[PDB]
Amino acid sequence: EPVKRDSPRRAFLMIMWGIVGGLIGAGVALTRRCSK
Amino acid sequence: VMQLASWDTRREFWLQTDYYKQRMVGNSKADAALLDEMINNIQFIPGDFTRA
Amino acid sequence: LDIRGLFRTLWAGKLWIIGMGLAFALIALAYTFFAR
Repeated sequence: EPVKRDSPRRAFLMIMWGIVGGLIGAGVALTRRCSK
Repeated sequence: VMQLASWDTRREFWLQTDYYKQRMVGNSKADAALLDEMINNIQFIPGDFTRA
Repeated sequence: LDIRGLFRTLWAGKLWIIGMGLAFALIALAYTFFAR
């Protein structure tokens, strides 16, 4: 019997989605600097 | 060598040792996780006769 | 590279992009139903 599930490996999904969200949020914040 | 590298051999060896028995907590999932962790604690590196 | 201005440029003209993408998707649908 396996001890851990192969999918959806919550930790990896959290890390990847958080990194993507942080990157796109940083891009949005950068684009808003010249909007003022 | 086949017995040394066998996963089953390591599993039974860890099951029959007091080292694993004293670390059991009575929870089936935790005991299985500990057994799996200690099975990987034995690593067999095959030799190479070319490099002696 | 003024990405900050680029964000405003793409925001202003989003309607044309969406419309032409939908037209391209419709063309692809027609080609798909016209194939074997």
